[PDB]
Amino acid sequence: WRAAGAATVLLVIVLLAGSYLAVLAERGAPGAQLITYPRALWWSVETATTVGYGDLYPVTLWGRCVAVVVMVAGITSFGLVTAALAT
Amino acid sequence: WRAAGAATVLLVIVLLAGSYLAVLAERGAPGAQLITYPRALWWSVETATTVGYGDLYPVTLWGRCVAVVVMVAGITSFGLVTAALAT
Amino acid sequence: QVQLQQPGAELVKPGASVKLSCKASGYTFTSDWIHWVKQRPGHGLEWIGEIIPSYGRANYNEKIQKKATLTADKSSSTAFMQLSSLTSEDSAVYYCARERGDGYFAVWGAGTTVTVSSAKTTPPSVYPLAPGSAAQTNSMVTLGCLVKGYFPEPVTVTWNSGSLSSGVHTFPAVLQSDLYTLSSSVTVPSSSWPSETVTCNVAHPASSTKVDKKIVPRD
Amino acid sequence: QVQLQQPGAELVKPGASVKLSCKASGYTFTSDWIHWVKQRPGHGLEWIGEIIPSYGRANYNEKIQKKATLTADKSSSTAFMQLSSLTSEDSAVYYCARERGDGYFAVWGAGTTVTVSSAKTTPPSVYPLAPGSAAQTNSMVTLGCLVKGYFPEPVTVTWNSGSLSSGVHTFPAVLQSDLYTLSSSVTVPSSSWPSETVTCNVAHPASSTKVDKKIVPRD
Amino acid sequence: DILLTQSPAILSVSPGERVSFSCRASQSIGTDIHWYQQRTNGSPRLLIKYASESISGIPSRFSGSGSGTDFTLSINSVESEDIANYYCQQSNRWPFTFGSGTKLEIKRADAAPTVSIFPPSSEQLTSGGASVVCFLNNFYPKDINVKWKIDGSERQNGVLNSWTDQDSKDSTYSMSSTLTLTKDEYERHNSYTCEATHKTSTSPIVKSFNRN
Amino acid sequence: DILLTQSPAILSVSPGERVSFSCRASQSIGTDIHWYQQRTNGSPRLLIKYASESISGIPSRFSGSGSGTDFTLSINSVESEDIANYYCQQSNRWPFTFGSGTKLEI
Repeated sequence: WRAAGAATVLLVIVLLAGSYLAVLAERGAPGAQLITYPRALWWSVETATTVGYGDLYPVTLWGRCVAVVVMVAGITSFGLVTAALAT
Repeated sequence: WRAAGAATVLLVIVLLAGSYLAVLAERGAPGAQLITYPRALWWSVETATTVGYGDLYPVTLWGRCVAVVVMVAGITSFGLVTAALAT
Repeated sequence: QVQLQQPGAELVKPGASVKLSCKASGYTFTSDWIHWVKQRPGHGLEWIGEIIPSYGRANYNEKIQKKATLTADKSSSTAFMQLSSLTSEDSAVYYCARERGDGYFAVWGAGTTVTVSSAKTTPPSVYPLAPGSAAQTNSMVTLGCLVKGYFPEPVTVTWNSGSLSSGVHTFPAVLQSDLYTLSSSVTVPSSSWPSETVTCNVAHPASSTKVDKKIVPRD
Repeated sequence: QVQLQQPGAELVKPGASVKLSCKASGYTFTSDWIHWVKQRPGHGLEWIGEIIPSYGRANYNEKIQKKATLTADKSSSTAFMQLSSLTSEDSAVYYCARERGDGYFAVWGAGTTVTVSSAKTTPPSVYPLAPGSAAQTNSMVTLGCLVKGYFPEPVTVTWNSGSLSSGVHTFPAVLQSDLYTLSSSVTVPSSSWPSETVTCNVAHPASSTKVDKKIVPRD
Repeated sequence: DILLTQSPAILSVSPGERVSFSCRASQSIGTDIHWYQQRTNGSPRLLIKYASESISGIPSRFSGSGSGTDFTLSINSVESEDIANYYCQQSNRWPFTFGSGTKLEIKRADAAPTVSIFPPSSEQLTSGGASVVCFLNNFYPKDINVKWKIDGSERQNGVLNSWTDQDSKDSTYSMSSTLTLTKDEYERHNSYTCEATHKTSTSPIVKSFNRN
Repeated sequence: DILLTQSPAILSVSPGERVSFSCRASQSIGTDIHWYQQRTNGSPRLLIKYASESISGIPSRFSGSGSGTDFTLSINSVESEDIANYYCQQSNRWPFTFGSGTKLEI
């Protein structure tokens, strides 16, 4: 888990940090639906796993930025845990 | 297939188990469309492969949980079968 | 065979509660859901709630005041609906139905007529209806039976234990002085009666009674 | 304990500005947002804006002319709303409310009544209202207190420091010559008065005054 | 929740004619609509599932179509047995909901009522009660009037009437009229007569009997 | 921004009778609707959250239903203390908005 549990730690952070900067960046932009922590966390899980249904997504510049930060740190968190959870 | 067929076994379980806890968790939440086994299984395949169209998705807390369980056990089932079906 | 069996009727005094049952047979799957639907006289179908026996979870219609509590017994394959603190607004036929988890009600029970009233139960009196001595018969003859003084609804009237269905009319009951009354009509070829027997069978679920009355020509 | 504390009133001359405060207690989370809502007399609730204390960012209703500027002091757990260049259109009750980042206003402050006028502040004169000597008492007796010549609104009237709530009516104030006037009514069993004391407590936030007036039978 | 609108509430068709029931959903529900038939005093019965799928046991006469918000249940060449109430039900979103129902009415050829009068039974008289029953059977249209006469004089008290719904056997209607009297009241009168007035005839159809 | 329509503005009911307040959203907002009660000279008080969730401290008499664009707040057997103004509020999209309110008259 020096690689496995290691990624999880980083990930569950971004998730939380993401959901937060998400509602933070999103409120204010009329129409944004990414404006409440609870779901904002569901969005992040979607995003980080790349499933993205579209039920919720970012609509502001920095919003999109966090988003990009979540996707990236997630598409790899899951990556390292991949050559592990299966190795 | 000690790694290949091995993952398939685990996966086709989650799929079934998922679809089930899905309709189970979803019904009750007014508006949820993830309320019937048949499709609920299609949703799971979408989800587990990360395609997620959005035609159907979870809208309840535990619903989302199962979802997270399906994505994870799927993003890896497909992972191990990857360094196999191509190795 | 009957997939869902429900009792015919239940009389409940205002304020009291009652527990309806639905015994299921035939194939049973972990994905089956048992639904309950309410239908007031002359009105449409109203969804009450559902329960999944394999897990025991129940969901209810949010749009209406919650009168029901659903449970299920796996060993006896029976689903129950506890209705509490009833008023006349709760009087209606309550159906149970089975859904295989795929959205439609494949089969329905016969329904339980629930009557919320303070009045007491009363079995019906069944009287014969045979033509008068001066009545001229055609190629057909009409007979019947009068069912009066019963409470609460309903009563089921059949002819010759059900073997006689064609030419049968059972009129809606009329309520007078806390008691119902109705008649049933049957028409058979004039030549077959009285040579061939004609009997009406009256069942009154609420009183657990069922009586027969043979229709014979007047003295 | 009161989760959100707001001052009772603020008098502001047209064109001037005022800074409203909202002191919060109870659990505090990094995800809390403090909202401000405006409500004119006889009208509905209008959302003004919100601020997240943990970060300090504020958002405002785009549909209305921006009169407010929101800030927050973490050390004193106090949120502030600076309203500038006010006109009579800005006269209203301004509520602060707390949202745990999950969409609903879990709790609201009591609200601050802001009056935009050039008139000067004036404490109310509280007079007793006891029955005349020829009034016939029933099993109940009605007493009261007259509160006139105060400005601006509002005043809070309680009976026996609040211990007496049943049988109390406080009438809406009427405006005449830059001054308000209202009366409050209280009814207690005729036998209990004057044996048991009856006093009205009148608080006028704008003047920081609160006076008591014991109601005793006329000479 | 999804609102299902079924309009018109009543549909009148002639025998052998094609009929179409309408069901409109407040929002798009794909093809997640199911149709049920409910005859007088019967339980609902599934006719069509997922908008157009056939159910084994149901006559080929029945078919469904539509998707989105508008659906149709059709019957090719209606017959008496199709007389009943029809309901749509959706399963696209929770909770499942039902439409308010449409009744199928068939406009057949006029038919005069078959009138039968019956003297109270001896078993009933033995209990101190006497009911004289009259059947006005299988007539059409359903508009009809019944009049009672005792010893040639119109009687109104003690009379209770009941009308059936259109019959799924022959599209006709029937009515019962019951005159209840005490054994005593019944014993002091000779003839009892029931008269039926129906569109099919300018003259009433009368049936009588004497207590002797 | 989402417009919340509350009609009728005044609802008259007899004592002990069931009453239903209506709230319609200009677009679908799932179940992101919340109801508040405001008595004369009082501050708003949360009654129901997310269309149908109970709040501790509120009489069982109060219940909510609906999803999408149409919502309902119901009171089983109204009593004097229920006399007040009732407002709906949405949190599906920014900015949060309030309905115009319905007064209960007995």
